[PDB]
Amino acid sequence: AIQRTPKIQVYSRHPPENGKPNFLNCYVSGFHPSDIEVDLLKNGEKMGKVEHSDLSFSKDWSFYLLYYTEFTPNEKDEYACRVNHVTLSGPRTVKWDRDM
Amino acid sequence: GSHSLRYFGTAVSRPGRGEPRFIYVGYVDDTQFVRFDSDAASPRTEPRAPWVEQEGPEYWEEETRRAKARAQTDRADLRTLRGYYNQSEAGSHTLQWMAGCDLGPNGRLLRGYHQSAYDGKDYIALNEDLRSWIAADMAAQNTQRKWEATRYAERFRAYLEGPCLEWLRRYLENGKETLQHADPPKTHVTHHPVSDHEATLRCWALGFYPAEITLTWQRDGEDQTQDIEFVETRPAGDGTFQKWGAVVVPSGEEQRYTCHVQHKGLPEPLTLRWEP
Ligand SMILES: CCCCCCCCCCCCCCCC(=O)OC[C@H](O)CO
Ligand code: NA
Repeated sequence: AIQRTPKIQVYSRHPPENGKPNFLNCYVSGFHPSDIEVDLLKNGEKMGKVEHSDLSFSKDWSFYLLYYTEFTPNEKDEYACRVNHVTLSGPRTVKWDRDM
Repeated sequence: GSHSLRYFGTAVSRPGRGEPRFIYVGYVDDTQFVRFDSDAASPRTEPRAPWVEQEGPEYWEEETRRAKARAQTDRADLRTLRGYYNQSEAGSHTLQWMAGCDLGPNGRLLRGYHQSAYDGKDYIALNEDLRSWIAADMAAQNTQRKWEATRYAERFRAYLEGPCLEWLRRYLENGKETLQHADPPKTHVTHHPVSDHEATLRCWALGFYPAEITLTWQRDGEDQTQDIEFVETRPAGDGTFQKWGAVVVPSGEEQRYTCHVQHKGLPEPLTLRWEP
């Protein structure tokens, strides 16, 4: 049995513009086993109405999932993705950066 | 260049907490088009792409029956594998499989697949000649001898050579307006100062389909391998993909740097520069 730590990318579906509706993505990949908890945070608070893709996996058999929700960026709100997995001691949090 | 039909399956034992979780997905190329999730009340094979929704009621009942048969087989295999490895009855384990066919531009079978993994490690795979198995360990050799006894490789090869390609051709026709459209990446270069004398050039490729893409930075025509970061190709959520590559450069030497981007949707390979 091998266990693998999730990689995490946080990003928007489209180039972000204040006032323009968009999708906030948290892509988790490269992890094993498959149980995993992923939250999207708006100013440190779990967003509701976050949906995710169906469990799939890559050529090395490690899993990936896309979590996403609708959002409209603005110059005040801060977003992050927070992940819990058996390979991680405590949650790993990645902030949304508009330039990545 | 070839189209592909592939099904993927994950089965996770839930010791004590009832039956295992089975999650099955099917893809044409990089486009998922069906799912089956055992953790529903009366779970069914379900559409996940518009162009499969036209499939009749017989289709969905037979694919749902097929998923339930696989689930039963997967649960048996989880038990068997637990035995082969003399593992505890407590403790969740994971079985994964994939299988499918590549359509050759000839119209026949170009390549076929039937592979499996247990707890994240290769277990047994159908060889590329579609006639023999490769086993990872002595437990998998036990599976191999038994599947040789029932001539499973020949029977599965018949599926790959016939119906697998038949259904793939069908799907390719019904979803041709998206499945057979190479979406080219929309590309640009952004500039982010790092210090009084260095800055980051980030080269973006957005909204491309299929996923496969090459994206490199060059300085004076030579390919850059230091002071870079390329992110793994990632889904946009709308069926297309994104990728970027960033390189740290001396302030004032930006124009010596070119981003090179190749994609099926690009008639010619793309060369890009920061354009203040
Ligand atoms: C996303 C929902 C999934 C859709 C439904 C569930 C799929 C499970 C079957 C495995 C893939 C296809 C292989 C089955 C082909 C088949 O009939 O196998 C003949 C054998 O070669 C021996 O006769
Ligand atoms: Na953890």
